[PDB]
Amino acid sequence: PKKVLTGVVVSDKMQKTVTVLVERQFPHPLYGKVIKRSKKYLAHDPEEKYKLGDVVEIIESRPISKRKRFRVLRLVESGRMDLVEKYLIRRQNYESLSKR
Amino acid sequence: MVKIRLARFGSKHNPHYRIVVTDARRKRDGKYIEKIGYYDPRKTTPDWLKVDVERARYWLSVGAQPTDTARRLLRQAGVFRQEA
Amino acid sequence: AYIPGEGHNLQEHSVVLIRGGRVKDLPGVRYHIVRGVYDAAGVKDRKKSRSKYGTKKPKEAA
Amino acid sequence: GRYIGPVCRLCRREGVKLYLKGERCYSPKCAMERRPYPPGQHGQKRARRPSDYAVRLREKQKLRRIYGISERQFRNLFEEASKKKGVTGSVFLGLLESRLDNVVYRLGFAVSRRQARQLVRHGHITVNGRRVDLPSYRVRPGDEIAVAEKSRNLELIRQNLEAMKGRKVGPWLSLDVEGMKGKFLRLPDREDLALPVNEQLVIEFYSR
Amino acid sequence: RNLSALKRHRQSLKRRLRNKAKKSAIKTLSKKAIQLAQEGKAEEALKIMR
RNA sequence: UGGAGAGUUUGAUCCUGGCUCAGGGUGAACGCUGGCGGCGUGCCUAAGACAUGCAAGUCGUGCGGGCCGCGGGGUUUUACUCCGUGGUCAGCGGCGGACGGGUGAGUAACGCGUGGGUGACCUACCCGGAAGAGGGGGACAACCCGGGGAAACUCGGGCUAAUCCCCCAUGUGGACCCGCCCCUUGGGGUGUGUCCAAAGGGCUUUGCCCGCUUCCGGAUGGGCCCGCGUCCCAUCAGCUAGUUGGUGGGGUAAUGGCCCACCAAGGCGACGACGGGUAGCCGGUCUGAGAGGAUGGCCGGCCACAGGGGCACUGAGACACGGGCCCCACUCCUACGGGAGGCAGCAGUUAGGAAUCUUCCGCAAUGGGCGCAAGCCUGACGGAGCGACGCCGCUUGGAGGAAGAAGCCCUUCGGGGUGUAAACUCCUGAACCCGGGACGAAACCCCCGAGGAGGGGACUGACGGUACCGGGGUAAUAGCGCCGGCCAACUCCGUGCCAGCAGCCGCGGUAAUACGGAGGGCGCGAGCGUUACCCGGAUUCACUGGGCGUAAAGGGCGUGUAGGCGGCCUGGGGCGUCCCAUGUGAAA
Repeated sequence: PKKVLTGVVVSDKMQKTVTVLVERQFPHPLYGKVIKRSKKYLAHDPEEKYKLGDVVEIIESRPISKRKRFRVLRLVESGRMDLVEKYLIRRQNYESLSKR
Repeated sequence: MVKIRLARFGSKHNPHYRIVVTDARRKRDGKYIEKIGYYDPRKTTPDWLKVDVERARYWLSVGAQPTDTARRLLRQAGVFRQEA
Repeated sequence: AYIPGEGHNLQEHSVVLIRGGRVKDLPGVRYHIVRGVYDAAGVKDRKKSRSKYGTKKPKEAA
Repeated sequence: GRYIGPVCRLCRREGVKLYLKGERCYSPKCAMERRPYPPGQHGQKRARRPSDYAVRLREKQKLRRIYGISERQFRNLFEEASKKKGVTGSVFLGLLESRLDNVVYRLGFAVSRRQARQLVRHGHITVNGRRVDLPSYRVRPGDEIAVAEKSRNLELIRQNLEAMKGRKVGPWLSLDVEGMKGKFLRLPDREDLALPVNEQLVIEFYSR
Repeated sequence: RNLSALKRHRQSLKRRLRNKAKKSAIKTLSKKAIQLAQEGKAEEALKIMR
């Protein structure tokens, strides 16, 4: 049983490798309300036959690179970049608060 | 290698053992993978004959070994026995 | 560090064992003394708290 | 231990007399009738009022008194009774009398508590065949508190026997004065073999 | 003072004497392999392989 | 089926509100006390230092023997040559030293708890399996001779064999470059060119026993990825230069930039990266009413460290506690050139602290290393001992016995009281000795069948003449705390804001139930108090369970970013959800 998860492909900016950003569910132990958080698994694309936006399925494997675990199976869908949009927007807003 | 022994658990002076199988490394008091009975040589009550013969003959067919009074117990219950 | 009550014994040292209890003054008070150890030992005239006011057993004896 | 000494001097302490020192504590005085009220210079002033917690406490202490025991084993076995999944207090009452000292007392073979305990301690009693010494011994429905063979050949034991022949047993513990013995059965209660107390008061102060 | 630590270090020596002797010999023979294979000749490089 | 609170602010009142005590628990410590018994437990402080005893030994069914010594075989005998040889020593070799064992320095980390991955793998001691086991010889130990050395021991030539060590053969087979079929990230089968074996010893004897050689699978140990959860300070806010990524190598039992070259810039981060602190994690453990706060010793596991760092070599496997290299630091030994020693493995010494144990017994039981077996090792283990350190069992006694002795405390002197208490009586038999006495111990082995079953002869007890059975058996330790309110127990001289009490309000500013004592009394009893520490309480960090109009507290208002909550119907996915089925949730 090798565990997989439905993740949103990001960063084509690498050679033969894409980095998938995923968001998983869980309520709360002793409070309630469900939650959805950042976890970006490493998407192994042999000839960059995948890129930005295009959501796919990701697959846990053996260590292929420096921390790079996981891999990639079947593609899900294109016409995207919306989730990606939200993501990097959040990124800039990260780099919008300072102690200087 | 996996062996079989007798695991006393009683008080300071309560010779009441649980007949136990597990491997050599582990202590006489730790985690028993298996087990399969109990023994009381002191005889406070004739409950002291407890062996699980099925898994016994099996677990000896795979590659376990007895010990001293375990050789004894095994010859008792009918695990060494064969009635030709 | 204070003690139980009236009637001291020490000159210095004593190994007085810091205990621990504020009372209605000495902004802190705290950390009273064994009374027994290497000094103190209750006093010489108490008929009760010998469980820390020293004196083993008064024992009328005669 | 078990107080011992000015015993039923503490019978006026309760303000109430009891089958405690046996003879000199039933007939015309438990050190009573002579004078019944809490001992010491202060006894018959004009008393005040004990708070709920206090009176309920009192009741508990009275319980440990009639049975004559440190509240050690007592309290422990009380929570042990709370462990048994039945109505805690009452179940506790049955399993409370069940201790063989005052059991053998109200079974006959003893005049006083001190007696019963002293005797069983000396190996004078054997339940269901085995001669022991333990008085703090609870017994299951169907035992046989037989007496020792030399203890039948003793005297004050016979005195206790004949100074009884005319008393209905606690409807379960049959008296065999045929060879000195007692047959043990069932489980009574605060309605079957009662006593002048309120149990759930004690229970209510007990655990707060 | 003593203990059979003597034994084990002695014999560890021995088996390492042989070990490293043959080990280094074989390293050097592997150099032989790369030169002869790189050249484009077999037969004797094939002997190397034997 | 599982739960109670009060005190304290004001003249008085209710609410808000914090601090305090009622409770359980703990490695405890001390002060008062102290007796037998059981089962447990019993340095947390300097991971300071550690003297002396055990921890790791074993095999002669692998081999060459040196020696004490024996029958002294041979020697008609000499001196002694050597066949048996009992006892010893080490040497080669094989097996464990990688288990048993300790303890928190390191560490917030896939380390742990945990449900899975390996088509990315290794595992001797047991099993089922297939082919078998020949040929040559080489080297050094030991030993033979000789040198130095206080010692550590160190040196040069000669001998000798062997489950020591290689070279050719044997190939069912393994494994490899190239090929293919199914399987789909190097999993299976199979061809063409290649390599390797093995080693044999001992008897009861031509048959047998231990071991081997190849090869796979099975049992285990474990390795390495992952899904989740996993401690305080954001006054720790940005951060990274093997750093993100590749090809191609090297590396390891195995994938990965873990090491290397080139080339290309990302990489993670407010949901908490970078870092300081802090701690080893878990089953659990005390409380709690429940959810939770806390923490993690004995007992069970995992992680890691052997003074301190780097280290390889070795073996199946370790960077190895009782191994060595280097280094630094550190004690001790010496004939002064030079040498060695290391217990955060079990007892003990010192300092540290208020504080925490014998430098004893047995291998008998179990149990761990080797051996054909007996057996030798055996601080794993089984116990005595000690301290009330805790709980459970408990004795110090039972019986009658006054209108109430006396001693004493009080008083309006009437007595109340102490106190049936005692005294006196009848009573049993603690402790103590005498007779006996365990279990724990039937194996293993031997004889029998075959060495397989079964039966039968049998070593085998430290604990300790102890739990206990019988006899004789004698009345024989009681102490601590409170007595103003929370609290149940008050009468009497003394004390005069002085001497003291003190968890919180307060008590003595000479009529003190709160301070001393006396009496009686209340709680308890080998226990009683006092202090340190977590929590229920405390709904007082408010999830069941909070507040912000004046009691802590609404942003200076606008504003919109991430984020969260989404009006009415139809269907679609069915991630979250729900029930049902199953693996686990170990043991204790």
